[PDB]
Amino acid sequence: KDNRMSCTVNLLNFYKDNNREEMYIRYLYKLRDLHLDCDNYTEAAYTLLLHTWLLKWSDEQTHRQLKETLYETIIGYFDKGKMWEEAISLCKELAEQYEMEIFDYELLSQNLIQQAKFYESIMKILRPKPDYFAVGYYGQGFPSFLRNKVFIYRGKEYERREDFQMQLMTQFPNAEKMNTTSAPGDDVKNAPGQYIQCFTVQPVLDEHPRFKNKPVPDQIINFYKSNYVQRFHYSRPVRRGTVDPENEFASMWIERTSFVTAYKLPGILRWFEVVHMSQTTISPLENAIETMSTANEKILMMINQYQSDETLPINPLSMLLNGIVDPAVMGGFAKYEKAFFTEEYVRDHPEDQDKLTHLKDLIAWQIPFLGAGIKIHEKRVSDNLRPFHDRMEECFKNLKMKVEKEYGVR
Amino acid sequence: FQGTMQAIKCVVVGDGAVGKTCLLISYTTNAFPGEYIPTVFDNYSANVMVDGKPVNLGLWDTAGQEDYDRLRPLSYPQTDVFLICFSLVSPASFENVRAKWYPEVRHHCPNTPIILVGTKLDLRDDKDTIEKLKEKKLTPITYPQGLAMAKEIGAVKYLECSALTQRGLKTVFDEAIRAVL
Repeated sequence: KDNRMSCTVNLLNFYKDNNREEMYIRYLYKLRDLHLDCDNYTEAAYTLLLHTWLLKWSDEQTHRQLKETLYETIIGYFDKGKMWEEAISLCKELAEQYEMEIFDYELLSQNLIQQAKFYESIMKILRPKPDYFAVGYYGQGFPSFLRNKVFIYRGKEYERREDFQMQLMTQFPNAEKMNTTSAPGDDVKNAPGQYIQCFTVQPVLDEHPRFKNKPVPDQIINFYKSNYVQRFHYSRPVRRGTVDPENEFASMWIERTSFVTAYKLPGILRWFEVVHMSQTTISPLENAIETMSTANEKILMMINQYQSDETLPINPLSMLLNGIVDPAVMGGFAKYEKAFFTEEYVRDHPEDQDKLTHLKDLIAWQIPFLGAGIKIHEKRVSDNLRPFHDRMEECFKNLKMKVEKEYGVR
Repeated sequence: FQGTMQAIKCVVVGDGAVGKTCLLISYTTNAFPGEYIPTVFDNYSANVMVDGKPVNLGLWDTAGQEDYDRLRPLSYPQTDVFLICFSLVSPASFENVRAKWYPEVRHHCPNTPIILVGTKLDLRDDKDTIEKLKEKKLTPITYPQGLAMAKEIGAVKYLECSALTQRGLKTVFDEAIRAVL
């Protein structure tokens, strides 16, 4: 019941504005029960947090016991939610009270064990990355709380846009699904019918200062890339002109849109309205660079997952390495060399000189990682794929070689 | 608890003109139908759930070029399922399914399942496309023809999709996985 929830939250907000604590609390619960019908644990947990924001650790069931009973239940929700770091953070508050305010060590030991479980899970139980979907409601046909507005929706586990948009169209059967992701004109905005834009957007890692300069393990940093996020990207490729049948990359630019929601996700709802939108354009060069970095980040991340666990199937490793070592179908970075390393490209742009060196570094950077990963593959490859591994090495050797000369060993 | 996600290796074959790469990128990145961004690298992977089972799907983009006839089957071993694709608007690529791809696959992996895929399902109704084909005295492949071809080669499923409209795409990959489970 998105409408009911939106309604409940609209009610709930008003009550906050006009100090009606009794009413506000009644609505928190109404809202919580709704999430539970849907199995939205994490959003249920965040909503209860609105109650405890009102409570305090005092003896005035008194406040401390109530806040305590509440924290327990919330922590329970986050556990189902698999927001272990959120759970841990509530455990610490409780533990402080147990340790320093009421000296309940028995309950404290229980709390610590609960934290040991969450810390362990963070590292050992992989959680599926959720997807974010932007929806725009652009008809004049829409009610005033949806009208010409963009919302970001947090995907359920393994929920894919095809599945989501289907339910959405079900909700509105006269709405037409737009065929552009491009910001609509005022011609559509002031129309009588309902038009719906829907696409997947990319979350942006919010900056946390805990991890600001320290070396944090992928395992615990990746989680923040897709959760606790307030900023999102959509990238679209636009060709500018002088297209080459050989390498599309030279002429490919990206238009990138940014959406900022008013609140982080996850929170009290599965969606928050976009409050700011920005667009920036990235040049084929800048694009090549992101592409190179992603590729190196992935290889490094993979070699690390494999250095750790040895019960990991190798297929996912073969695949990644080979597709980068011997990119038969798509270009390879030769396309990037052919596209930007001409004497001519440099002459036209002198600004990019700082960038070109950066692009060059990634290529030199690639080889070590590749070989590193190849070493692993060698050790643990089933014998029916030995021939396959042997070729992959030859290309790599070949590759190591041409690259080392052109670019110094790194 | 529960071990590791089932890793499924799926190998995609077909002519260069089939545009099989566009299928893999669109599905893996869950891209908008109109716009997807190419990369300079060959393989695509997705973590997906089918029939309540979560798996790590690896999509191998093989090279159609003939130069690779020696090199391409090296990665054939260990495959869980094969995706064979042809353009619905290229009877040549269709004929190559029977002529070259099926034989090659079957030669190398006798018991690995096969899914037949018909690409460019959106062009099969494009007027300009129909006209050019006629001038060459050719017509697009029809549903009944693709199915017969599948039956012939012993493919588990025959499916038609369009990377551009995205319609019928998800199904190809769902079904690829049902074939392995």
